[PDB]
Amino acid sequence: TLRRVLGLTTACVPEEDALTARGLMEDACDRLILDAFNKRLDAEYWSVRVSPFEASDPLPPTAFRGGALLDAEHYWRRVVRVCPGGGESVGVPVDLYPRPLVLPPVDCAHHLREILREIELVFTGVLAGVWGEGGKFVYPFDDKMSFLFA
Amino acid sequence: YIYLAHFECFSPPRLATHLRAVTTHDPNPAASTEQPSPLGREAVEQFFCHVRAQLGEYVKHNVTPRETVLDGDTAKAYLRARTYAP
Amino acid sequence: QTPLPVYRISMVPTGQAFAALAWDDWARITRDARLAEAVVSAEAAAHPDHGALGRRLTDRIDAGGQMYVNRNEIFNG
Amino acid sequence: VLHSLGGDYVSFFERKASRNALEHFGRRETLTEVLGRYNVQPTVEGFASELLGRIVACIETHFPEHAGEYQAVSVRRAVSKDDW
Repeated sequence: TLRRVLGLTTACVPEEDALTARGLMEDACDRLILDAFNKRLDAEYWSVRVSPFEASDPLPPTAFRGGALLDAEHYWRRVVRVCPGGGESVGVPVDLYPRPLVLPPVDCAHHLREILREIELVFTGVLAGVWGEGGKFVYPFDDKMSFLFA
Repeated sequence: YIYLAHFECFSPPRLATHLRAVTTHDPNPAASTEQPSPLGREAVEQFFCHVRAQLGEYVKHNVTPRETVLDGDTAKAYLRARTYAP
Repeated sequence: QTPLPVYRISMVPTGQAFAALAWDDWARITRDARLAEAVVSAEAAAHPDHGALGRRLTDRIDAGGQMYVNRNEIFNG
Repeated sequence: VLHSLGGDYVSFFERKASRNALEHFGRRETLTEVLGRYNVQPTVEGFASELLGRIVACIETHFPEHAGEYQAVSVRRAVSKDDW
């Protein structure tokens, strides 16, 4: 997206470039969330490495049954937030359960929100850094493309 | 509707404008300072003509639609994922 | 193969019997109201109009045991 | 995918009545904005912490026959409506 948006050096008033940039950034977000759907069942792909220092989800009482798998955990805890039943989002320590895993559908309405958060940080930096400032690029995930997962 | 309409026609501001439109500054009928009242015309202009119109324009006014377009393999994916198996 | 329908069955005297099925004998359930192609087509021939073809076509019409007596499909958000 | 048609208050009567309410009665700020005043950017457990003490003080005065039960509990965020 940044390679395409700094390729817009075509002679234009700065105001025009801000909009034809924000449109492309929103389109890139769209193409990312569309491809996210085709990997909604790969829990290992939607996994975050929590450090032993960071705040961590509480360990389910059945992850203490991995046998010769609890030993692999030395530094990182790989957690995926799944959504059993409804409303509640619970964390699963991915590497403490035998494979292949069976899980409730992955709460992509939580991981994609954080990924998008950092994407909007980068996009707000570039939007307010090359052209005129004053624009916090926000993608309406909750309305435009929330239905795909929740 | 019934409360909204009674407000939109007979609200305190509209009523104040109307009573200021009928207040006189002279008793002679041919030299009266009273002027035509805007109550009904304003009420019809905003609420009533529009409601008579919505009486399928109702859909156009009250639709606020959100149709996301998903073309390609994602359409096939969304189908099996969110519909009873074939 | 998922996703699947989930139904609710009211029994006698009471008891909400929930039933999740992967396939079912719907041919048997609708067999009573299934009109053969010969019948439906024939009625139209001898009887014009789409306000009278339908008139004729309509005029021509244990939890496991209660499955084929009472079903209530349950909305899945 | 038609996944939203506005809501219960998109009727012209509903949208007109809501607009007249603001003009005549006043603006009722949303939950998020009000919580933002008490240094909460939704974090909600951050305020729920200090709130637990007041709630426990209330119960151990008005509802004492179960007093020593919520001395040590952890607020677990479950339901999130934009006003609840």
